[PDB]
Amino acid sequence: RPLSELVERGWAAALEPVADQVAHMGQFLRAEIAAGRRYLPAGSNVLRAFTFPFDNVRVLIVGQDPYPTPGHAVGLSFSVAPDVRPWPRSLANIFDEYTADLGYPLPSNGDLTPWAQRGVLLLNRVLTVRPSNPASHRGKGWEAVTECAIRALAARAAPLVAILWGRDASTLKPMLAAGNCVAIESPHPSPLSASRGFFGSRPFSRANELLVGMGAEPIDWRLP
Ligand SMILES: O=c1cc[nH]c(=O)[nH]1
Ligand SMILES: [Cl-]
Repeated sequence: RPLSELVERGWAAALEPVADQVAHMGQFLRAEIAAGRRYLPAGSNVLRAFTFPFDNVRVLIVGQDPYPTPGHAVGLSFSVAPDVRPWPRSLANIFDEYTADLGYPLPSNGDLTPWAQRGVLLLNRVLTVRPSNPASHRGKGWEAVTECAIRALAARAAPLVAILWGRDASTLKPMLAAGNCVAIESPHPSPLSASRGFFGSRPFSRANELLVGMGAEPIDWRLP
């Protein structure tokens, strides 16, 4: 099916170069299901980050791959449905850095939709995973799709801050080598990496300063 039926029109146009590759991922996922290998998030959420406008992205957050526990991943990186408790460990760590950085109260729930509505792209390098099996779809073809997405954002030459969480930061910095783009990296907020440099990294305020430096508006990070 055309990308216009799956994602927002700006993103469908941006992802043109990889439309074949998306179709290929569709076929891969169907074959996974036929083989009894379920994946997460749900099909209809795989491309959810791309359903918010391409032209409005001011901050890109890039994680690794989706939550591996059924019931967590929703297609916006790090987000969960509002009724999910406990929060997954990465999100609880995100939220503690949020309060330390911004001084806002702990959020009421784990739903990051407000960020997505305000120009934050909640991306993962790999857009699917098998239950209970982190990184199990690494190297299966998403990387070309997400590379196109990152490079197409950069190519707009609009103010853009990328927050790179975890191992793929190095790989990714060159994709953001363009005017009006800044990439900032840290270790990932996951259980055993967060205390190796995610905590104390102050990404929210930093992104805002960098945006304002460039003449852009800051993100209102405040969650209900
Ligand atoms: O979306 C998610 C969830 C956990 N870890 C990630 O890297 N991204
Ligand atoms: Cl986690």
